[PDB]
Amino acid sequence: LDAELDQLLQGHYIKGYPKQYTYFLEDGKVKVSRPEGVKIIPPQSDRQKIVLQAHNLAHTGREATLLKIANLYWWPNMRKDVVKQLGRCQQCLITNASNKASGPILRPDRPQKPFDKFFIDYIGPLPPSQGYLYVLVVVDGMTGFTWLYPTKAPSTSATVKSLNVLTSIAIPKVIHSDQGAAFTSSTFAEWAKERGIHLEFSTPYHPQSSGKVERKHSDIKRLLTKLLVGRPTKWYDLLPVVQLALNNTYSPVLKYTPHQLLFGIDSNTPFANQDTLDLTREEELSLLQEIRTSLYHPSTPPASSRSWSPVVGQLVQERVARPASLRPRWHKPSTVLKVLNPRTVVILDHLGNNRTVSIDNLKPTSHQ
Amino acid sequence: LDAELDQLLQGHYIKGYPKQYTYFLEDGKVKVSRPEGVKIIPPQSDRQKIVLQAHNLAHTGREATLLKIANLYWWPNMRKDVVKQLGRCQQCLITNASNKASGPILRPDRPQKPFDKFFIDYIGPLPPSQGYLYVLVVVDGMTGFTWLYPTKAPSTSATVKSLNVLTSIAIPKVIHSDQGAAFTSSTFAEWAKERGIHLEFSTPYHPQSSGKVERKHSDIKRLLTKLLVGRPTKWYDLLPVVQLALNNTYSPVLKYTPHQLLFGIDSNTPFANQDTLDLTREEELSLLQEIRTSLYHPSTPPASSRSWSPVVGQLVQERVARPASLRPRWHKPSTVLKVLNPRTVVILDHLGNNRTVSIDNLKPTSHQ
Amino acid sequence: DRPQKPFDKFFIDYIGPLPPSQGYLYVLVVVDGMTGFTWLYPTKAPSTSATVKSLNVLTSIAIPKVIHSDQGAAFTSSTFAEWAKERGIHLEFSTPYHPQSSGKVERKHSDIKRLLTKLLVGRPTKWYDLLPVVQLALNNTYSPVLKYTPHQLLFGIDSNTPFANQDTLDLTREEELSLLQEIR
Amino acid sequence: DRPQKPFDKFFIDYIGPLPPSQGYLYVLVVVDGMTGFTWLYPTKAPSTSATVKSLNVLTSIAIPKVIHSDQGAAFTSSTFAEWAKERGIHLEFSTPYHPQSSGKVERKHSDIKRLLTKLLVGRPTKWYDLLPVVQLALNNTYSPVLKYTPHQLLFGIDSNTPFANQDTLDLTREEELSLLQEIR
DNA sequence: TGCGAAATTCCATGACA
DNA sequence: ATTGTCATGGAATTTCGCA
DNA sequence: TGCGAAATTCCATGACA
DNA sequence: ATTGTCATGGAATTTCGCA
Ligand SMILES: CCN1C[C@H](C)n2c(c(O)c3c(=O)n(Cc4ccc(F)c(Cl)c4)nc(C(=O)NC)c32)C1=O
Ligand SMILES: CCN1C[C@H](C)n2c(c(O)c3c(=O)n(Cc4ccc(F)c(Cl)c4)nc(C(=O)NC)c32)C1=O
Ligand SMILES: [Mg+2]
Ligand SMILES: [Mg+2]
Ligand SMILES: [Mg+2]
Ligand SMILES: [Mg+2]
Ligand SMILES: [N+]
Ligand SMILES: [N+]
Ligand SMILES: [Zn+2]
Ligand SMILES: [Zn+2]
Repeated sequence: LDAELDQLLQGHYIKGYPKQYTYFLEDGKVKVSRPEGVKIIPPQSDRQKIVLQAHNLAHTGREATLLKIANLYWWPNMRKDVVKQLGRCQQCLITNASNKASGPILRPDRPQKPFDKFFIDYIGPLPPSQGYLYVLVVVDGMTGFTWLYPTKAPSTSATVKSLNVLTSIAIPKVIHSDQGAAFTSSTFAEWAKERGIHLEFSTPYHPQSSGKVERKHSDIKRLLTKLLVGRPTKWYDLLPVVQLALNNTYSPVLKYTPHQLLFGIDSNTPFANQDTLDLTREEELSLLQEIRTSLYHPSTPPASSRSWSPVVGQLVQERVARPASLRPRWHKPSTVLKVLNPRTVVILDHLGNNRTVSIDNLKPTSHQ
Repeated sequence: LDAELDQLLQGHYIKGYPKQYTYFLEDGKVKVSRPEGVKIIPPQSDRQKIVLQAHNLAHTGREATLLKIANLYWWPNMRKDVVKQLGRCQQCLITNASNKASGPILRPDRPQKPFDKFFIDYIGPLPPSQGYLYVLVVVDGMTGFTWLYPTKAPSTSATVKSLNVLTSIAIPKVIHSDQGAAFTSSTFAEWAKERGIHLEFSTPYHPQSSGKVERKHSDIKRLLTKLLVGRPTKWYDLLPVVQLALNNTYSPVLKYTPHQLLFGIDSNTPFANQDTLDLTREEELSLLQEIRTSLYHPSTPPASSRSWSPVVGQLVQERVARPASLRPRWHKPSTVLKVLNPRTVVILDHLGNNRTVSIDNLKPTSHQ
Repeated sequence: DRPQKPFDKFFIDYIGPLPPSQGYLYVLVVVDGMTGFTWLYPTKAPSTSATVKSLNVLTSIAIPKVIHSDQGAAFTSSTFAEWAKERGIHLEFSTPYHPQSSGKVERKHSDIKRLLTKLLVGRPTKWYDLLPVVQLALNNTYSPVLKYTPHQLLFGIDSNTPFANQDTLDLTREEELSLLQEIR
Repeated sequence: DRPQKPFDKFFIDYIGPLPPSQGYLYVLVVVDGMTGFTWLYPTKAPSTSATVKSLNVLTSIAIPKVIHSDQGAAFTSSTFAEWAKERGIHLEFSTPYHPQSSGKVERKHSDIKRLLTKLLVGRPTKWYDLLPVVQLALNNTYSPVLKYTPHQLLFGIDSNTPFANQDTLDLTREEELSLLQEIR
């Protein structure tokens, strides 16, 4: 503070203050003759209050805060004192946007067998049809085979009814879903435990995690659309036709229909493939097991130039899920406990609870 | 049809049908022994009905339609007949998504003088504050200087009141706005004509065109947010403070505040810049005219690898603006009349009206 | 002659009346010929309509080349014939009073009648909910003639519910006396 | 001594009572010293409150280093002093009964009184709407002493509304007899 | 005429419904 | 008959201070 | 052993609120 | 305590038919 600035006035050298400039007194304030003009050097004990005043004018970031300060003052390492404040402004940290991209997506292994993993999810509300408003969509991970059930609500009770009808055919090892109320209810958990089905949940508000079923929605709605052009939206009667149409549609990258991957042979549907007519069932099922293992699998894409990836103990912030008008889009900072994989982490929130969260719903808190 | 297939059976050569394969008759149908197995060759007169049946199963694109057909049939140039049908399926064309990117954005010249062009737009509804729900935002193109007016509605009448208060300071040559009802009303047109202001309109549903004002919204709301943290959302009293705070904030790329670009000198606000204290007003205004012409101007970014750019007479489709549930996202095909610039076109719609439209709200109709 | 495949032939048939269960009285029984896989649908009547409604659910999953039935009214109706023609399904009837299937189908069909009877005693009214577990049992039941369950023949994999407990399927002395009480 | 700049000094002052216009009776007059640029605000009273309300609109655009006024009550109040101190504005008063400004400001202030009077005759009640056009006129009016209008001094550019028609600003014989009718 | 560190500039990211 | 924009905050690059 | 054209594969784009 | 996906339709590349 006032000590440092005395030594300086009487020609002595202090670290940080370059000796080739003339430091004087005027109007009771230590000044200096810089290329840009003459600036005041406030005492160290003053500098924090100055930065804070500058930053608070509009809650500006680094440079815009610096430019205000530099109008009146100079001292060594100004930006370090600016950055220090930005890291401590709660309002800026919970309001500003991130400018770092997530690391590249994972492409999880295709489940190995039909019925290993089910991906489920609701679409809706749709326009009322026969008193129905939603659709339960179930997608077998390995085959893409899809089951569609109309419901009046995205409820547990309607999910149970529907899954009882489906599980009649086979029971799956795992059912993966998002955290919609229907799937997280204890009534649902009991229903699963009863049947030896393990429930797996997506990180919250991250539908890419349910990507397998999510992507099917687009085809479902797209086909419903084409069929209903010029007519009123009576979709209920179409669900069966849609289901069947899709399950028997070829995926150009795979060269198989989801039905084919499920059964190894077309049923009595138009343009059914006849390539295995001369094989025994057993020969057919052998060639099927072969097809199932040699299906195309996409690899992780290249990282973008400015991606970040989580480290244990790092300060990070969770995205607010449904932010109200004029309210911050980010939660207070939290700490990374475990890095489950490069795109998933467990955080301790300040409350402090443990939460498993997608990297996409995080930013690394700025300025350390 | 039946003619062609006769010549073929008796060993003769027909163009398209490779001579090294054995073409026979069986079950009253012309067949062929292909590497993949034995396929039927339907008569030309049948082929269209076959393609249509295949395509209609799920309204599939090229390859997935081909794969069904290839299960039972072979004939020369199958995909040409497949593509022909896809180009004539009204349902597919108005429903499917584009897979071509727009060409790279234009970066229009910064208006040359304060008051050359005004960009305006509403934000809202916001939470009620003092009975107010919207904000009129006015941004001078050259300076970024911003005026904020609270309103009860995004109406012409409130736009007029507000602009009468502002135009008290100066009249602008042009006012650019989107096509919100408030700005397109004849009452508004009269108000402009009366004052020699020319109204310029954004292509519909393309807020990038109002980018100058749009971008200011984000700063406005962001600052309102930081200020209202932990308090109820009483924003009305803050508009003046926000306006002032922003207009005097430095843009790091420009190194000037919008106020500075407007006036050439800071007013009595904190950290005011004192660099021109020794210049006369006239000397100051001279250095200002200099600053105004040498401001950074960004250039058009590189095109993405799969962009398209409009050509006169091309079939294109306009995006449906507010598509209802299960209804096509695209209008029927229309024709490009004029190419106003590489990112803007005039189209004849089928009704047929003339419409000036953003390239971003278009796709080039597929399959010609 | 090409080897037998799934979806080559569905054997369909009705079972009932039964004691009312959630207002349902019959069961449409569908058995795949080649695999012995079995679908069950509860109906309120053995009518062409309930049959069409039911097979509409099944045929949105898999379509048979041939449906085979006896000459029950529901199956011989001209409505049911139209339905089948619309779908390119060939209909096949066994001669009156002389029902032929296959050994596999006759045996399966017996297991169903026996398995139902076992669980409908002590709770003759709660079968509607049991249908899912009946089918799972039936389809994960080991075949003497082939080495494989119907599940394995349909999907080419082991099931996640192996019914490794082959059951009595016989009535105990407790259940025999209780069933002769219900008839009373 | 450093040269005079915009925002160095705002000369503020009230004009009225006037005939009611949309319930307004006065005009707060703000003139920039250096440029001669003029802001007008309609008020319902020459009170500290209406003054603060008004200058709050102005000071969200530009803040003066010095406000100069006469010793009107509104400006000498201790509320008004607090307001000014909050904003780092130095207050300046002219001695009682001896109002000093500058030549530029006195002349401008005269043009306002004269220009208002000209348009308030024949429509003494519709001035509220005219304020915008009054200011445009005043700020795009050529200065004899400098080569430039206030607009040009404030912004460093030509205006898009040049008032190239210098006006009589004098009352015609028609308006003189009509104004002496309104007083009656 | 070259070092280490501070200052400045670069620029991808995201958000204006 | 028109057209994206620009705060942000680590990284890259340039300039500074000193020799 | 090399040509022109057809077939197949590649893969960016967009959309599942 | 978990994780994107895949139809689409021009362009790029490979294979085909023939010599
Ligand atoms: C309440 C439980 N819950 C949480 C959120 C509401 N959610 C749920 C969904 O099913 C979806 C959904 O399908 N999409 C559409 C979408 C958008 C981008 C994509 F990449 C993909 Cl794959 C899908 N979005 C959301 C969402 O998170 N919006 C912000 C969503 C859900 O059930
Ligand atoms: C009714 C007249 N009308 C038409 C549409 C409704 N619109 C109007 C607006 O002011 C906005 C707006 O601010 N944003 C936010 C936004 C989104 C992406 C961007 F790049 C940018 Cl720059 C801005 N979006 C839309 C819109 O078109 N949503 C689909 C929008 C408007 O007034
Ligand atoms: Mg969901
Ligand atoms: Mg979803
Ligand atoms: Mg708008
Ligand atoms: Mg907008
Ligand atoms: N995995
Ligand atoms: N331009
Ligand atoms: Zn802040
Ligand atoms: Zn189609």
